[PDB]
Amino acid sequence: VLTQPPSVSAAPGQKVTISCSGSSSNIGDNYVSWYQHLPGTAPKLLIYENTRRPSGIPDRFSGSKSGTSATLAITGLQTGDEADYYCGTWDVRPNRGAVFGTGTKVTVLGQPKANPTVTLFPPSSEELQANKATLVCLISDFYPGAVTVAWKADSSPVKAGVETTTPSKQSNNKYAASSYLSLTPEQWKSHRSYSCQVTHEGSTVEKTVAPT
Amino acid sequence: QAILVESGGGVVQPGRSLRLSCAASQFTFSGHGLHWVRQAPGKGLEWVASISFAGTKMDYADSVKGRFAISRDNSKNTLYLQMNSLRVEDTALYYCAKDMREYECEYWTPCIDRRGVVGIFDMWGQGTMVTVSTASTKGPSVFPLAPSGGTAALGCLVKDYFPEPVTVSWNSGALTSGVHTFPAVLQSSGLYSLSSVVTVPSSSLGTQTYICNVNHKPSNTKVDKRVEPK
Repeated sequence: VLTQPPSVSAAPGQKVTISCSGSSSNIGDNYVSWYQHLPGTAPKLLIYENTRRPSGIPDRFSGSKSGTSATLAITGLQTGDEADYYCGTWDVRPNRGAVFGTGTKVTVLGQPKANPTVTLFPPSSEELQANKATLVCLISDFYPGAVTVAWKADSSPVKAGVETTTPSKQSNNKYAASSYLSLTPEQWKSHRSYSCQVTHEGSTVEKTVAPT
Repeated sequence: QAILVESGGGVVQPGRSLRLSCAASQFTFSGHGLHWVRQAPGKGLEWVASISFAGTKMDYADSVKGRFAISRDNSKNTLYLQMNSLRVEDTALYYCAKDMREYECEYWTPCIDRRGVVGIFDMWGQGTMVTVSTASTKGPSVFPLAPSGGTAALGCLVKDYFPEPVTVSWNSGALTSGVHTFPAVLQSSGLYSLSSVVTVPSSSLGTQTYICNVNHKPSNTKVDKRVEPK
């Protein structure tokens, strides 16, 4: 098990570092590779044998290792570096295969922060008539593309029946996201208020709805 | 230079079998070991199996042990993954990957050189998607998301369809400004849902018609739902 932090961010031109910490069985006497992965494309080898690069990956990427904790470093950060990065080791020594990091999403802060606009739709009459109830929280026009959502029913936190999407880029290059709360018509009717709370860059925007 | 192209992916029920194939090109296939790796939706890479250049050593993750079998056919420069007794948790995008080290057979009687893989995935394919679910093909129910400076948001909820994908347009594609169609979520029910939203002039409401055009090829359905202020 190779553990990495979930995310790292920096402005263009700056340097970031991603650490891969592991035990002494996997890492310790085995080499470490690094892989870049852009969502719509094939994963790509960045580094192998701790520090070696398979060119033409530029020297802006560099790897190191500290006994049992590998580190990828990226200098001169550019837009095209936005991807998921994974470390990986091969321990068929013997009979145990490869392991991958968890791993880490790299964000490049290429525009000023934008606060999210929150739109919460209650269940439509047409949906209740179909014996279902779904609250839809739509979030738009925010940057960077990372948010957490918290739902409440009569001021009490709700986790059950919750589904959320990972922020997607709008046509204006800001991000949007969506979250759903699935209830039965009885549940929807048996509470006085429901709320969708979006946290973006340490600040919260909240919308509430209620039956009529 | 090197090229790897996976095929054989689709939607299947748990307990059934499915064979994936990977067509390798533009490198000496017989000289390299190869790997399968998978990524479940919204998660990290997970190694599934490996095979040495001579096909003599086979390694598997314990999660697929006894269920999956990796093999190769140098005559066809093809790598295989036989997946039996499939489980919902096997749902993922499966990538074919070449191993960096090149070998020449040194032991014969055909080659059964035992030199294993180094484990550096130096070339990857785009992958093939495998979806294991108990659900059956089902078109969406489309529910309106009604509105109510000088702007209002409205949309449509496309709910309980299977499998992906659905496509969404507004007013037969004449409305393309401010439209955003979100990625799908997978409910515990095993059915997908998504939403599409558009922001329009609040002034035009009650006079301007907005239609959500939903298409789901797998169930051969076209839905045109009206979204009004109510």
